[PDB]
Amino acid sequence: VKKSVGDLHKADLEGKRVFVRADLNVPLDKATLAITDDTRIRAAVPTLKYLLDNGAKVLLTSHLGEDKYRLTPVVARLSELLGKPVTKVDDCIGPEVEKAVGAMKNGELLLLENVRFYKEEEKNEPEFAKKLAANADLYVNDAFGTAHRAHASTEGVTKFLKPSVAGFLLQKELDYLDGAVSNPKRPFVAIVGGSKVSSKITVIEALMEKCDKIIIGGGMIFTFYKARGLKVGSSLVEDDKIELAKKLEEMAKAKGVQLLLPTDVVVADKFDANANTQTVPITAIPDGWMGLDIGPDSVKTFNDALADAKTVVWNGPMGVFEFPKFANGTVSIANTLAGLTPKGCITIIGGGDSVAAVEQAGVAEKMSHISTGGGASLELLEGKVLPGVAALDEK
Repeated sequence: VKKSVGDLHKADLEGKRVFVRADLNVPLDKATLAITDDTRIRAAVPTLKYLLDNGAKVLLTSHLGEDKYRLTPVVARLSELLGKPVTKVDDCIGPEVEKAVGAMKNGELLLLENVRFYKEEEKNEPEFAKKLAANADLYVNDAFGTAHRAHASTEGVTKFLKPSVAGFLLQKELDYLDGAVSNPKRPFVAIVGGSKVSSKITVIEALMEKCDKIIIGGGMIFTFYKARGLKVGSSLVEDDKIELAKKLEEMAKAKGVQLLLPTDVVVADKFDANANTQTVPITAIPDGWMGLDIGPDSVKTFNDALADAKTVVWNGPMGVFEFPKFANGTVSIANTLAGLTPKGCITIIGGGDSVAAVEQAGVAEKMSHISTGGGASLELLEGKVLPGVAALDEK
């Protein structure tokens, strides 16, 4: 629905000054400022290489940090992964930018200083966005992780640049998180895990509009079980969400969604990787014990339910996978999805703990898509509209 940088050809790009908003906000080691994860930079280079190879003059902008950094720590890694030099400018507006842009040749890339040094950036003030656009001809948004904010560099500048299109990274995020979910190939199974059903309501509700089955895991199952009148030992529950838990089960049936909860759990006598454990049916949770993983019968049931899936969305671990005795639920599910991807199934991962889970489970490169922008991922999987995306041209 939104035009892409790929919809533009060399006539549109050669010799043009292209303002690019990228997500280069890579984690830094506090003492050395070395990059501990350059995934975001690597994800950013295909848009940049396409532009530079078509003769564009790229003006690249990003943030790095509520504490702000200059972009110095990323210049060298970006150039190495770009395969092209990178000229730094110590401002994102004004005569120094204008001078640097004037000296550029086709196929060169400029890196402007961190836009968030101006308070006008997060205020989305139009006169500042105007100054940002003053040395550009057109606009590419490749910063999905900030597309839910309305900032000058992510939204305000589009009012002064034509066309305004989505980069390749942003388009991929939309292709998987929006397209693949809204027009899904079936069977479409959603997997949602978490400690608290309160944190996962809207994503669960959003996914029930589209999916065939929902698998529910993690510590939040115990509020569902308490809502059935079952004992849940010392498992943490949200008593104020008990009625909500009943409504979700009802809503699933009304919409034709198979709701799957575990039938057995691994319980611990304390929240400890070294706890004593038992594996019990969910109807006989011992007093004073807490459920820290789904049990083997539930692992088998969930795997069977996934065995013919053509789309899977996974958000949230099945148990405390950081504890080896309680990891089998998450690791098994992670590796089931990893085996589905080569069979044609579309496997999509979202959430900070699910990405730490797929790393610990050794499947981090084995999925269709792992979302680079956490807070934007949830809001898109929520069905609300991102100001950064809405501002782009229609295809």
